[PDB]
Formats: sequence, structure tokens, C-alpha cells
Amino acid sequence: QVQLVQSGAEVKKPGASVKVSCKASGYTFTGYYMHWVRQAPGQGLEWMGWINPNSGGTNYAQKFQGWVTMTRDTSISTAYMELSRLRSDDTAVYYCARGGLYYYGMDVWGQGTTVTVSSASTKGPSVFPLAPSGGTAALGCLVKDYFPEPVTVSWNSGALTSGVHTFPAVLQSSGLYSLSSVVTVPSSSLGTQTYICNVNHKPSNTKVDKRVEPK
Amino acid sequence: QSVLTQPPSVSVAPGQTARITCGGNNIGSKSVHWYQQKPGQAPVLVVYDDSDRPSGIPERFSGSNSGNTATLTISRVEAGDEADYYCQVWDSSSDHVVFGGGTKLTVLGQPKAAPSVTLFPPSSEELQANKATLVCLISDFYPGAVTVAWKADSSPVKAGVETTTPSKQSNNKYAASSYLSLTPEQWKSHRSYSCQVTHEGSTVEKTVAP
Repeated sequence: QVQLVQSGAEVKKPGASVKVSCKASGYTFTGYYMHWVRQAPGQGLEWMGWINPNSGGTNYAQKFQGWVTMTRDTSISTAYMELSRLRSDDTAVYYCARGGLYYYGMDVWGQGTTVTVSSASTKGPSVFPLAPSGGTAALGCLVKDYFPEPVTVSWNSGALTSGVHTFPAVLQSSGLYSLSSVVTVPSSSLGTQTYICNVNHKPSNTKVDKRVEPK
Repeated sequence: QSVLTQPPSVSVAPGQTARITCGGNNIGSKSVHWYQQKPGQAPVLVVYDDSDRPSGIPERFSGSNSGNTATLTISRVEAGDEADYYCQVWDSSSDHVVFGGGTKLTVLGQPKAAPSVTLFPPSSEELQANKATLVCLISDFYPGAVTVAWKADSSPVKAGVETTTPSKQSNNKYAASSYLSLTPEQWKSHRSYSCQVTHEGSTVEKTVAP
């Protein structure tokens, strides 16, 4: 199927530079113009510019000209966008989109790349089990004080998916994140069933497993 | 010369017809595209070249474009049509792509849901580690506005409170969470702490004790 897959979320210090990638598959990468559009948290879509994947020519909205640089590698059907001298205000989700050979809109969009501009340092999470207090019970896991996003939580190495609610992380005042995962389970299961929340924070190379037992 | 205007919001009863406009100088001679964006997903092209639908977009979505106003029209509105909608043109006289400012579409009439509150106390493991976190989990509420207040022995606490802004769940209701931070002595010094959640004039409280 026609598809655009963007590189993973990145974090950078103010004044640094980031380069984001956009991998296309399922069509002739050199036939359509590639666009980049930004969406800062809570904001509308903002067109940044286009690149001709075939020739390399670029055209920029006035707001983005100069400190945004679009390139491409025909080899791996990958487009690149670079932001220079980053500012805290540049924290946003960045999308590449296919459009124009004769323009019929942007029919294919990548999943978006999050670029966060911050001075905090990579920090692995401390993980804490939230023991349960009847018909159902709520047992959980606390993923505390980590940077950056994201972390992944599964239960019992993936065997447990029903009743799992993993909440969006909070960005504390400290600069660090925290997030909780809770699973609803039958009260007859406690003391009988093992509950383990698998936490993975790739940026700090941290994998942790915690047994969550009744009090 | 190059500004696209949309109403910032439109709201509509279910089953009714919604209409979202896109204003522009001679836009009727330009070629207008529309995008639908639901929360946390990437925009989707729903209408292109004024009025064509890409495959997979149902006919309830139609489009029009004449004079200085283009119109996206959504027939037989469902709650699943709630989203932001952007219009867009390529401006030939500048080779720029321009988006409209976006329209919030609200489908009125979904029913109220009080939040479920779950509250966890610090664990012994956190305490031995100088953390102690109170965790308040708030789920399944509609609509998505809420105030969270922490109490320590009936007295308000504002220090050490971190709260998320509400987010839509998969079931199209909302979630949010609040964390309180305190020292082990602060935790051990009171009879109780409370996570107090108010939603649509009603308050739901959960309380925990050492």
C-alpha cells in the first residue's frame, strides 16, 4: 500500500539542529512533490514548504524559509527535513505529506515526528507498583520521573491487554515526565494470578519488570 | 491576497447537516481541498479539487466552491464526524500552500458521564526511596472539562500537584491524571489526603490514608 513512515521522536537542546526522515513505500517516490507541515501542540496545520524528490528544488513559506532545510535520498525513498538553531517554540509534531505531480491535495501523510526542544537530560524512570485495595479491582504501575517521551508499558509480556488503561504522561514542573498504567482485574484472581508490568524506556536503555501484588 | 478564512467552530445536532465555509479572494477560481483531523491522528484528505472524494470517504462528505466562498458539507452527521477540518489551496501566484485556520466541529447531544476516580497511596518502595507519590486516575467522563483539587486533612494543597489536560479515550470519553508529591514525613503526618474531582457542577472525591 502507499505509505509514508517518519523517523522516531527526537529531543534537542535549544540552538541545536535536528534532521527528520520520511520513508515512502508503495509508489514511485520521484513522481510527486513532498511537503512538510507543522503542528505545534494545540495548533492548526501550518505549511512549511515543498521539495521535488526528483530534482531537489525547494520552496518555503515566509515563516520557515532559511532555518528549515529540505533534502532527500532517492535510495531508500526517504525525505529529510532539518531545523537549525532550534527554539523552545519549535517544539511540535512535524508531518511530511505527498502532494502534486496538477495538485490534487495531500493524499498521503506520515504518522508525524515529535520534536521537543528542551534542556533536560535523558533520565531513566523509577518504576513503582500500585497495589490494589468485591467484584473487580484496579491494580497498577507508576512510571516516575523520566526524560524524554515515550515509554512503553505492557502487562505480563503482552499476555494481558484487556482492561489495560495507560494514561497520557504528565510533564511535571521539574522538566521530567510521569505516567501511570492501570489494569482492571477480577478480585478472585488476586493471590492466584501474577501481574507484571513491562516498562521500556528506549532513550535511556532501560527495561524493568515489576510484580504488582496485593497489600 | 493569501488568507483563507474558516469559522473557528461549528456545532450541529446528530443526523443534521453541517456546513463549513472557506473564504478567500477569488477562491472560486482556485482549487480547494479539505482535511479532517481527529485528536492524535494525522490529517486525512476528505475532499479534493473542490468536490471529489478520495476512495473510502462516504458521500455524506461533499464540497463546493464558487465566488469567494468554498464549502464543505457533511450530511447525516454522526458523533464520529467530530474533528478539526482544514481547507487548503495552492496559491499559483506565489507557489505557496495555504491552510485555513481550521474549524472545530462539535456534534451536540452526547450524554454526560461522571468520571471514575481511582486513587493510589505511596507504596513502601517509594517511601524507602524518598518519593511518595499520590496517583489520581480519572477516566470515562464527558464532556472533557474538569477541576482537580488535592486536600490534606480537609485543608487544600497546591504545592507538588501535577495534573494533565483531559484527552479523548478510545471510547470517545475523556481521561486525565493528577499526581501529588510529598515527603514521607508529610505523608505520615496527616490522617488522610484527598483527590477531589469536579465535573459539570458535581464533585467526586476519593481519599487515602497511611
